Amino acid sequence: QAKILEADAEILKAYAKILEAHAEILKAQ
Amino acid sequence: QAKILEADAEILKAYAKILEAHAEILKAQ
Amino acid sequence: QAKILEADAEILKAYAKILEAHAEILKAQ
Amino acid sequence: QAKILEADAEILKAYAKILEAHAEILKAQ
Amino acid sequence: QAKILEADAEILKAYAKILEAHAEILKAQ
Amino acid sequence: QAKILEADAEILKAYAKILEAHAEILKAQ
Amino acid sequence: QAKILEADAEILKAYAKILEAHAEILKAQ
Amino acid sequence: QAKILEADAEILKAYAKILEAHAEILKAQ
Amino acid sequence: QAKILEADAEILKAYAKILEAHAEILKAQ
Amino acid sequence: QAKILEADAEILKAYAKILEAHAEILKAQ
Amino acid sequence: QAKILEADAEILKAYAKILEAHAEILKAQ
Amino acid sequence: QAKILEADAEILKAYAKILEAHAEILKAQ
Amino acid sequence: QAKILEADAEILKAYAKILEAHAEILKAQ
Amino acid sequence: QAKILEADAEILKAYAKILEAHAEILKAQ
Amino acid sequence: QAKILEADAEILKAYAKILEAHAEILKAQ
Amino acid sequence: QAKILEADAEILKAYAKILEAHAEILKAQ
Amino acid sequence: QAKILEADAEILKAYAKILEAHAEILKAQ
Amino acid sequence: QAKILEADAEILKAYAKILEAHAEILKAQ
Amino acid sequence: QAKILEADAEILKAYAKILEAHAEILKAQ
Amino acid sequence: QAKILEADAEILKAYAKILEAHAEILKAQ
Amino acid sequence: QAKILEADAEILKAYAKILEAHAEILKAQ
Amino acid sequence: QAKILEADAEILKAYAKILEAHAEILKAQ
Amino acid sequence: QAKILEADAEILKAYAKILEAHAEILKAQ
Amino acid sequence: QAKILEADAEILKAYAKILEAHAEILKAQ
Amino acid sequence: QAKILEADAEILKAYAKILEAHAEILKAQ
Amino acid sequence: QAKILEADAEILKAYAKILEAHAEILKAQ
Amino acid sequence: QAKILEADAEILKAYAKILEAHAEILKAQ
Amino acid sequence: QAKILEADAEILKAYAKILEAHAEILKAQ
Amino acid sequence: QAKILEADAEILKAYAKILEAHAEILKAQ
Amino acid sequence: QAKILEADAEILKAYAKILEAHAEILKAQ
Amino acid sequence: QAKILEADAEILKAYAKILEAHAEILKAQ
Amino acid sequence: QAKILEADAEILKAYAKILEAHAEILKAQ
Amino acid sequence: QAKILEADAEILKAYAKILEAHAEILKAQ
Amino acid sequence: QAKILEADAEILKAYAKILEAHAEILKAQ
Amino acid sequence: QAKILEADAEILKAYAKILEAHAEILKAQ
Amino acid sequence: QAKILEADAEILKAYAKILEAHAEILKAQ
Amino acid sequence: QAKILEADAEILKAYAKILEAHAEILKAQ
Amino acid sequence: QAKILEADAEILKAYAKILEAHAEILKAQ
Amino acid sequence: QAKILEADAEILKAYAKILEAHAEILKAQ
Amino acid sequence: QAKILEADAEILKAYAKILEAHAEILKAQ
Amino acid sequence: QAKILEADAEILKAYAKILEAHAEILKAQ
Amino acid sequence: QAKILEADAEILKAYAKILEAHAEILKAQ
Amino acid sequence: QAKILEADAEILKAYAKILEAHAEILKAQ
Amino acid sequence: QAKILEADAEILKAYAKILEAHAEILKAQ
Amino acid sequence: QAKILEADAEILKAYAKILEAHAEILKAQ
Amino acid sequence: QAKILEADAEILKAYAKILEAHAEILKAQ
Amino acid sequence: QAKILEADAEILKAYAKILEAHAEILKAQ
Amino acid sequence: QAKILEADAEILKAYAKILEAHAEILKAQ
Amino acid sequence: QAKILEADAEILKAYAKILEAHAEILKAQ
Amino acid sequence: QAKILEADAEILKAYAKILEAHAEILKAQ
Amino acid sequence: QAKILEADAEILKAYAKILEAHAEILKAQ
Amino acid sequence: QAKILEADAEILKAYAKILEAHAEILKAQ
Amino acid sequence: QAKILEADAEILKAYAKILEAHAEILKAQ
Amino acid sequence: QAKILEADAEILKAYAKILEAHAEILKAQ
Amino acid sequence: QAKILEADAEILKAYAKILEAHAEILKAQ
Repeated sequence: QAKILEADAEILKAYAKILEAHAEILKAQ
Repeated sequence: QAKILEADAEILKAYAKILEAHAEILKAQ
Repeated sequence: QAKILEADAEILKAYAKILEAHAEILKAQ
Repeated sequence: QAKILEADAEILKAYAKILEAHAEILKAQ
Repeated sequence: QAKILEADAEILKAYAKILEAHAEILKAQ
Repeated sequence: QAKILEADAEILKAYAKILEAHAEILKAQ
Repeated sequence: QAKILEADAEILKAYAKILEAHAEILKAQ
Repeated sequence: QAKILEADAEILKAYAKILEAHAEILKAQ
Repeated sequence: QAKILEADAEILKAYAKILEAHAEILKAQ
Repeated sequence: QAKILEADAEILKAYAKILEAHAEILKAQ
Repeated sequence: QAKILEADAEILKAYAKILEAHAEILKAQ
Repeated sequence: QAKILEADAEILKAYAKILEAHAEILKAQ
Repeated sequence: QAKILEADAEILKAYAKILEAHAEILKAQ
Repeated sequence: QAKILEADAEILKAYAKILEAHAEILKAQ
Repeated sequence: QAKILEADAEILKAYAKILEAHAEILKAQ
Repeated sequence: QAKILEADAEILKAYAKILEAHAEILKAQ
Repeated sequence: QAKILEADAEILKAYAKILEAHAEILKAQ
Repeated sequence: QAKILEADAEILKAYAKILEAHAEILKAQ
Repeated sequence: QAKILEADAEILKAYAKILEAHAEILKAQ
Repeated sequence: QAKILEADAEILKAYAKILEAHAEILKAQ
Repeated sequence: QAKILEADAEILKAYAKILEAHAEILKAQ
Repeated sequence: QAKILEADAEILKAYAKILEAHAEILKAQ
Repeated sequence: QAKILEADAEILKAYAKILEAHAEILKAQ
Repeated sequence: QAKILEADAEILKAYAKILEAHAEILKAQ
Repeated sequence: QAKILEADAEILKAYAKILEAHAEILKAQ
Repeated sequence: QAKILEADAEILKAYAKILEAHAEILKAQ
Repeated sequence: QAKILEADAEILKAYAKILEAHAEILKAQ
Repeated sequence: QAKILEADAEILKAYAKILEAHAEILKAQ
Repeated sequence: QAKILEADAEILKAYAKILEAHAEILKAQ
Repeated sequence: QAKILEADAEILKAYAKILEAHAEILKAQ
Repeated sequence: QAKILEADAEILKAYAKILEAHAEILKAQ
Repeated sequence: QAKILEADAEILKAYAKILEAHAEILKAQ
Repeated sequence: QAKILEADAEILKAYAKILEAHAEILKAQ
Repeated sequence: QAKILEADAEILKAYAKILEAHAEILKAQ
Repeated sequence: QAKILEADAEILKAYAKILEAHAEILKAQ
Repeated sequence: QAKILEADAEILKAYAKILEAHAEILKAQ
Repeated sequence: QAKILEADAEILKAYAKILEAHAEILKAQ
Repeated sequence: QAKILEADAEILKAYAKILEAHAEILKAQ
Repeated sequence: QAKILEADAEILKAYAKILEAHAEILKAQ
Repeated sequence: QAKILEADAEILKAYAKILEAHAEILKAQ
Repeated sequence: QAKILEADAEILKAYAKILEAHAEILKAQ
Repeated sequence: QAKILEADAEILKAYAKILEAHAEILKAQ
Repeated sequence: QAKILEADAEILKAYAKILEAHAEILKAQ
Repeated sequence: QAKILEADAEILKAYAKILEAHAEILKAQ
Repeated sequence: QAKILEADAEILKAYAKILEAHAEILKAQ
Repeated sequence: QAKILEADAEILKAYAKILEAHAEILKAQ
Repeated sequence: QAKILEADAEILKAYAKILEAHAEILKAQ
Repeated sequence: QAKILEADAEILKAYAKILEAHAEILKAQ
Repeated sequence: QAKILEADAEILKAYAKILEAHAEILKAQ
Repeated sequence: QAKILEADAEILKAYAKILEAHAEILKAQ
Repeated sequence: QAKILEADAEILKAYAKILEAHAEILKAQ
Repeated sequence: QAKILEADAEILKAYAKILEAHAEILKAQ
Repeated sequence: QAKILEADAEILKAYAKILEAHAEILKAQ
Repeated sequence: QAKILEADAEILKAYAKILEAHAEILKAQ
Repeated sequence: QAKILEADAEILKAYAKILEAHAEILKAQ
């Protein structure tokens, strides 16, 4: 079951990388 | 069982990285 | 089922790389 | 049993990182 | 079914590489 | 047995970091 | 079915290599 | 046996950090 | 049908190798 | 034997830090 | 029909190898 | 043997720091 | 032997700091 | 342990509600 | 654990709504 | 140790209630 | 899990709308 | 040692009660 | 999952429109 | 040495009682 | 999937138009 | 040296009694 | 798929035009 | 696919023209 | 409690500084 | 609570500095 | 709340520094 | 909210620095 | 929004540095 | 938006450094 | 657009370094 | 276009390094 | 085009290193 | 063309290394 | 032609290595 | 011709290695 | 002819290895 | 005979690793 | 004979590691 | 012969490490 | 011959380290 | 010849370290 | 020749360190 | 030539350090 | 808080009017 | 906050007018 | 914000006019 | 933003005129 | 932007004229 | 940009004239 | 670009003349 | 380009002359 | 290029003469 | 060298005697 | 050199005697 929660954390970490990239866009403007 | 709790900690750390990314957006604005 | 969620994370990570590339475009201008 | 208590400490440290990120949100505003 | 979503991730990663290449052109000019 | 008491100290240090984060929020308000 | 999408990804990766080569020409000048 | 007493000192130091954090709250209010 | 699109990717990769060869000429001059 | 007495000194020093933290609480009020 | 497009790709790859040999001749001068 | 007497001095200095902390409370009241 | 007498002086200086701490208590009252 | 995951679901639903309120208030702008 | 995935769906739908409102406000510009 | 995890569930539920009240007060604004 | 994939579809459709608005606004320039 | 963990549970439950009262008083605001 | 590939087609059509507008502006130059 | 740990348990229980009284008096406000 | 290949055709046609405009502007030089 | 540790236990028990009486007085307020 | 091959023909014709203009401008040199 | 072969003929004719101009400028040297 | 009365004295001293500044205005005319 | 009265005294001291500055204006003429 | 009143004092102190600057101008003339 | 008022104080402090610079000009003349 | 007002303060501080530089010119003459 | 105003402040700070450098020439003469 | 203004600031900072170097010559004479 | 202005800044920075080197010569004489 | 100006900067930086080397000779004499 | 100017910079950098070597000779003497 | 100038730079770099070696002799004596 | 000059550089680099070896002898003495 | 000069360089490099071996003897003694 | 003495050194080094492991045990307790 | 003396040094260094391990034993207690 | 004296130095250095380890034991007591 | 004297210096430096170790013993007692 | 005198200086520096160690012995007694 | 006189200075500096060490003995006695 | 005179100054400075060390002896007696 | 920023705008507009009057009166001189 | 930026524009325009008056009055000199 | 950049252009043009008048008056000298 | 770059051109042209007048006045000397 | 590079050409020509005047005035010496 | 390269040629010719005059004046010595 | 290489030849000829003057002046010594 | 190689020949001949004069002055020694 | 090889021959002959003079001066010793 | 190994045997025998005394004194405890 | 190794044997025998006397004293305790 541990890999399921690990994949959940990977999903949310990917979401965090999305928001960091969007931040880097908005900083670059 | 310790890997399950470690995965819980990774979930909440991912949530913290989400909130830090959102703060990075709002700081950049 | 964990590989399905891993593939979801790969999709969103690819999306993050898209926005990072768009950031690098707009920063290079 | 030490790894169980270490995982508990990791959980609460992640919670502290959540609250610090919320502080970053509120300070950035 | 995971190979289908993996192929989707490969498609979007290829599109990200397209945008990085276009960034390489625009940076090189 | 010393690692158990070390883990106890890590638990209480994590709790102290929670209260410091809460203080950082309340100072930032 | 997934091999078709893999071939699509190969097409777009080839396009990315085209644009990288064109960038290499333009950088070399 | 010295590591046991050292861990005891770490426990009480953690409690002192808790009380300093609570003081930091009550000063911040 | 996948071999057709694979051959298309081979065509465009050959064109990319042409452009890299032209780059190697222009760099060597 | 010296490390045992050093750990005793660390215990009482931690107790002193506890009382200084309590002093910080009572002073900040 | 895949062998026809494969032969086209081989023609263009041969042209690229011609161009790379011309590059090596020009570089060695 | 000098480290033993040094640790004795550390013990009594720790007791003095306890007593100064209690002094700091009683002054702060 | 000089470090032994130095440690003796450290012992008596620690006792003097105890007496100064008790003095600071009685002054603060 | 299921209460932890249910609380994680409540946290993420609250984050979704905050993002929806942010969405409608940027829609109003 | 399906509540976690449904909350992820709500989060991603909220991000889609934010991006749609951003699309409308860039259409207005 | 289950009391610790249940208290963690109570803590995260309280944080969810705080975030829900924050969502309502941003809905009112 | 189809809600997640439909949310991905909404995300990419919103990105397509943003790219179309960027396309027409570079057409206007 | 189990008394220490039970005291940790009591501490975290009290922190949860404080956070619940803070949630209620922010609900009243 | 056909919505995902349809959104990919919309993305690629948008990239085609951007490249066509870039072609028109380089025609004007 | 178990008396030290039992005294630590009594200290932490007293801190829990103080926190519970603080929770009650913030509930009364 | 015919929309994907049609968008690929549009992309390569746009690249052909860009290369034709580049050929014309090198003819002008 | 066990007298020293027993005296430490008596000290910490006295501090626990002081904190308990402080808890009762704050309960009375 | 014939649109893809026609676009390949357009790309190769554009490359031929670039090479012809390069041949003319080296004829002028 | 006759357009592809005709474009290959145009490419090779352009390479022949480039080699002819290079041979003429080597005759001039 | 002494810090409270000290703060009261600081308030009244600030008030005395206000009246001294008012005397400075009335003298300076 | 003492920091609140300290801040009140800081407000009044700032007001006294305003009146001293206005006095120094009026004296400076 | 103490930081709010501290910031108020900083506002009025900044106004006092403005007034002293105007004083120094008028004295300099 | 405190950072907003702090930024107001920074604005007016910058204004005071402007007037002191004008004073330094007028004194230097 | 605090970073916006901070940037305003940075603008006016840069203006003050311009005026101090002009002062240093006129003093140096 | 804050990066734009920060860049404006960098422009004016660069102007101030130009002016101080010109002052350095004029002082050195 | 921020990188363009940053590059402008870099241009004027380079000009400032030019005048500082010229001042360093004239001071060195 | 940002890299063009960046290269302009590098040109003028190189010129400043020339002048600093000439200063170092004239200082060393 | 940016690499051309970068090469110009490299030329002038090489000239600066020439003059710094001549400074090293003339200082060493 | 850029590699030619890069080679020019390499020539002058080698010349600077010659003069630095001559400086190292004359300094070592 | 670039490799010829690169070889010239290699010749002069070799001469610089000769002079550095001769310097290292004269330093070693 | 470039390989001839490269061989010349190899000759002079061999001479430099000779003098470095001679220096290593003279340093070793 | 380049291999002749390369063999000359190999001769002198072998001579350099002779002198380095002689250095190894003279250092080893 | 050197390998015999080397083996003696390996024997005593193994004994040292035994005692280090025993210290690692006793430290870990 | 050098390897014999080196082996003697290895023996005594192993003895030093024995005494350092015994120091680790005695320090750990 | 230099390796013999070097081995002698290694012997005496090993003896010094023995005495340093013995000092480390005697300090640790 | 310099390596012989260097080895002599290594011998005497090892002797100095012996005396420093014996000093560390005598200081540690 | 310089390395011989450098080795002489190393010999006498080693002798100075011997005398400093002897001094540290006689001071530590 | 400068390294010879530098080594002479190092010899006499080592002699000065000898005399300072002997002074440190005689001061320590 | 400057390094020769610098080495002369280093010789005489070393002589001055000799005389100051002899002063340390003669003062310490 | 918008009244504060509006009053800041009025202040800065008044400073602009004062600077315009100063510009006019220096135009009259 | 746009009034603040417009007031900054008025301020900088007034500074430009002052600099133009300084320019024409140095033109008159 | 275009008024800010336009005022920057006016400031830089005024500085250019000042430098032109300085160039004229140094031409007259 | 072309006004900014045009003002930069005017600034650098004015610096060129100043350097030309300096060149003329050093030609006259 | 060609005015910028033309001004760079004027700057470098002015530096060449200054260097030519320095050359002829060292020729006159 | 040919003016830049011609100015570089003028710079290097001026440096050549400076070095020739330096060669003549070292011929005179 | 041939002017650059010709100026390089002039520079290297000047360095040859400097080395020849150094050669004859060491011949005269 | 042959002027560069001829200048290299002049440089190497000058180095040969310097080495020959060094050989003569070592023959005289 | 034969001048380069002849200069290499002169360099190697000069090294032979230096080694012969070294052989004679070691024959004299 | 047999004296050295016999001294090693005496050293290890003394260590065995010390360990036997430690063994019997832990037997008595 | 046998005197050196014999002195090493005497040193190690003395260390063995010191360890034996230490063993006899630890036996007496």
